[PDB]
Amino acid sequence: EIRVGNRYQADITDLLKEGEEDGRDQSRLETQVWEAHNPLTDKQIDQFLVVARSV
Amino acid sequence: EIRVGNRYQADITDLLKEGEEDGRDQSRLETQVWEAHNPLTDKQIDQFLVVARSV
Repeated sequence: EIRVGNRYQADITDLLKEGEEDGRDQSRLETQVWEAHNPLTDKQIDQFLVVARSV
Repeated sequence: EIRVGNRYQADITDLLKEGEEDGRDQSRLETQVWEAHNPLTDKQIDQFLVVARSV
């Protein structure tokens, strides 16, 4: 059975004004581990992986 | 015994004039295999050698 009431539904978060800002610190939420747009080519990454393996 | 004569001594090569040039093609005489003034440091070369070994 699906229920209705304050103790079931979520309070809907109001859309921010064009002047209002969400106030969310992105470093507290994530930390990047691989950028997808690199100066490197597939070959070079592949090559590096071989090297990382050899070491 | 040490000998004297045309068949023993070398013909002495005359000193070149300030205008004269020796005319010697250096590529026919040598080909370089390691420059001693590199943008690299001992550490990096050492490191590369380890890598060359691992591969």
